[PDB]
Amino acid sequence: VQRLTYRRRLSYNTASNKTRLSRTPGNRIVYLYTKKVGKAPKSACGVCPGRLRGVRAVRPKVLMRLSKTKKHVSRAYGGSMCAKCVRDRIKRAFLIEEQKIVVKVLKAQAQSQK
Amino acid sequence: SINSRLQLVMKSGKYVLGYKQTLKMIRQGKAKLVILANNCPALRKSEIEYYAMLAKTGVHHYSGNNIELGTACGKYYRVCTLAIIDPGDSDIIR
Amino acid sequence: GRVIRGQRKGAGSVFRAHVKHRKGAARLRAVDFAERHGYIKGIVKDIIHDPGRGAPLAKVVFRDPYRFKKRTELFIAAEGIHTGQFVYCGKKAQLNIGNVLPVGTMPEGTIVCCLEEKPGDRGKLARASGNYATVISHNPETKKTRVKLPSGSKKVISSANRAVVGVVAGGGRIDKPILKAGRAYHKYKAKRNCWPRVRGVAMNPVEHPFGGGNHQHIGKPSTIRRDAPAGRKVGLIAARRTGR
Amino acid sequence: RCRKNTLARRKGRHMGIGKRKGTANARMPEKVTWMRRMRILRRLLRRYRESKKIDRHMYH
Amino acid sequence: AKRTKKVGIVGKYGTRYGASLRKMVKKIEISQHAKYTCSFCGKTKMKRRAVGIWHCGSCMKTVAGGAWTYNTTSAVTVKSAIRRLKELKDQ
Amino acid sequence: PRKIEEIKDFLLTARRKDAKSVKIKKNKDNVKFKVRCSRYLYTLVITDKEKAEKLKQSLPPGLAVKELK
RNA sequence: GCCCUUGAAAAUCCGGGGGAGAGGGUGUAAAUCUCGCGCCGGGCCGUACCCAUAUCCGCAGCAGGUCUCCAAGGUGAACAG
RNA sequence: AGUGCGGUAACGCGACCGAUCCCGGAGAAGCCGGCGGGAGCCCCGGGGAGAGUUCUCUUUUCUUUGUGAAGGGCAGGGCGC
RNA sequence: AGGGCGAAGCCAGAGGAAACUCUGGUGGAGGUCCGUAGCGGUCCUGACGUGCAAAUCGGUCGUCCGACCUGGGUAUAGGGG
Ligand SMILES: [Mg+2]
Ligand SMILES: [Mg+2]
Ligand SMILES: [Mg+2]
Ligand SMILES: [Mg+2]
Ligand SMILES: [Mg+2]
Ligand SMILES: [Mg+2]
Ligand SMILES: [Mg+2]
Ligand SMILES: [Mg+2]
Ligand SMILES: [Mg+2]
Ligand SMILES: [Zn+2]
Repeated sequence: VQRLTYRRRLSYNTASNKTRLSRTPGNRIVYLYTKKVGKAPKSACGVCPGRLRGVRAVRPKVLMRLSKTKKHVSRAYGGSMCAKCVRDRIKRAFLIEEQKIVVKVLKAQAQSQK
Repeated sequence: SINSRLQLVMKSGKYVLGYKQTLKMIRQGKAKLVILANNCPALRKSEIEYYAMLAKTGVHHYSGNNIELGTACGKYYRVCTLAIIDPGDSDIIR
Repeated sequence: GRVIRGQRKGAGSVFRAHVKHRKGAARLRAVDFAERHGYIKGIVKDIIHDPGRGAPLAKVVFRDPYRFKKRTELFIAAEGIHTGQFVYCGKKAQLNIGNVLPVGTMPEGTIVCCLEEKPGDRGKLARASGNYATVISHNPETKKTRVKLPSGSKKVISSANRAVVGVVAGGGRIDKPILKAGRAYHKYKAKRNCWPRVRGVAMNPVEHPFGGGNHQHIGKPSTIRRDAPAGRKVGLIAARRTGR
Repeated sequence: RCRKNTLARRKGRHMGIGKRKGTANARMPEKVTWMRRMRILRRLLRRYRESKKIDRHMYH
Repeated sequence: AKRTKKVGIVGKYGTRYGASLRKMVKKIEISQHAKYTCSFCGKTKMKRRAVGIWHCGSCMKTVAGGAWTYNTTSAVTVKSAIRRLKELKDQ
Repeated sequence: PRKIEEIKDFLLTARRKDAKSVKIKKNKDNVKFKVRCSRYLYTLVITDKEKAEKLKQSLPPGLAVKELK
């Protein structure tokens, strides 16, 4: 069996020195060094444990290269925050403001009464 | 007590358990009452509370936590929100 | 002869504290107009573990009331704190748990922790794990309050100085036996080089005052002056009474 | 020569008590033997259910 | 008592550490690994994450509690007192 | 490299300023048309032989057309 | 699953909230976290071989010591022999 | 009038103005077990090309039987959408 | 490496009026056992003893998921570490 060697002066098997086997057109198994696994961004909410959809999970210094559309999604808070947490933020932020208005109304009635 | 009057509603009346379904019942304008467990999420409650206000519907805050309410509907599962469409012969609705 | 283990811990070096993974200091919020006069509201963003500490902490985030900027703190978690809770603090703070307010406000019999020893110090007494202080009694003039510490002592304190209501979280840690030496090793490794401890009786008489002998005995009384030069002050220091 | 002998081992040969060094569990792990079975019987059951042979409640 | 008469959780430890210690550990060793009920959703998912910090997996509500129990007694008794005094102050 | 699907498209790519060699590989059953550019090596697979023979004439000003063997 | 252990920082890179501004006046503009193509550049130092029963350290081509990667068939539980 | 449009929605489409300021993410995480998918190698049954054996037997035994990165498509995994 | 023992949790079946208990599985805990590499260094009071060696060799041994082993970086210096 064809055993093989590392292709770089880094001898030690490390986070940096990860590999994979590949058959070339020359018909010799050769190590190719592999790129680290990128992660999708997690939500700005911080409770939803699941990572975001519609974003290319890639090593962050790549994002540079990528097009805008890969990096985000067409929504308010797009590619920063999961939908669920937006549509709860939305209705929360609305419902809160409706009660603030109700308390303002109850305050104004109390001033007019007194 | 409310547990007694519910018992009868669940037996004889028409009803619906859960938030996805009761919000659809209120939105239709069929729901005559809405029971909320006490442990219900605060956003959820206030949302429902507003939906009843728009549909001129009763909202009864249940004394117990969602496990107690589901127990109190005669289900082994747990229900946080429950709408009462048509009571059978109960006076749950006054 | 030798400088004894003990004298050596003062030079730091090897006996300094291990603090890489420690998440920060566990202070209180600094005083300001809002704290002083009203109450600032913040939310508990998360609850955290802090190596070498039995108490869990709480990332609590407020809004800086001068710059558009979300400042954050590390409170020691009052037991029963949780995330998505609000944490009000100031003079006009409501007397519920995980709510830092001056000792002078809060009534007698009120249990607190992370209690400021001197006003503005940012939380010094009773911040251990299952521990707390109790506000005894107030002297309205002199602006002073008496507080009972966990050691038992009944310290006098400025009524201005703050405390978080409730006890510290993670109580009863020390009810569990350790069992394994390993389990001891793993405790102190996230703290400092203080573990497997060798009895001065074991040592030769150059490295400890109890050392030497043909029998592992002390040879002199193990109680000792505290007007005692460092190198002898070993055993039971200034021991008022000694037995069971 | 090996291939010939492996064909003997297929027929059930050179496989008696006195040509075993490992424990039975080492030779065929009980867990694996279990895993096969569940993955069979369960597969049989959900094939039965999804042909309307057996109802929900029987299946369960 | 299917497998053991009287060790259960602390059968892991084998003979070691002495009978009293192992009996003493069994109380905690149980409670600390218990899955409690998240008084927030009501699922049985409150699980100690690290000392003094319990996390609901569903609720995602991390909760500063006891070292080996979601609630110490001390915490509970302190809670009620503070609630009583709060009401005594404000009226 | 880049494969192309329209005979017109390869003709447009061949007509650029940056282009050069437009070598032609008769594979049998295939007849490719590899046209190098600055960045990419465009190829075009033309399954018919007579259509490939027709295209052969349609390259413009005096490019290399370095047929491959 | 385990922890009275909770298990690195930073450079760098991106997303989102905001909306101060800018753009041309009905064929065009400013704009492209630019889409596709095109042009130009990337300096400095290391790069031989040994890496060990003979290129290293133990006065030596010394039974010692000295961090890693790859890892075929048979027998066999097996990186055992 | 015109700082792009599609989808109930998850989200999509080649581009789709924008400052100081703010929030977030990625960089950025322990060990151990179990199970699954993907490759490299081994194995088996055959096709070829060259071998060795041939006193007898052996459709033999042995070797060898390929496709880099980067793009595009599609399986195959996974989803706490 | 590979094996052994088989802790909690889980399933079924049987009994029990209940409390709960038995039987068969599954599950895979542990400063758990055997045992390789590794780390060590018991005995032979073996070899050697102007040695291979200014401490080595051989068998025999201890330990081998943990107070484990180990490279590089970094800290502590002489009545000092
Ligand atoms: Mg590196
Ligand atoms: Mg997208
Ligand atoms: Mg001695
Ligand atoms: Mg002395
Ligand atoms: Mg070289
Ligand atoms: Mg070599
Ligand atoms: Mg000897
Ligand atoms: Mg001699
Ligand atoms: Mg020799
Ligand atoms: Zn979310």
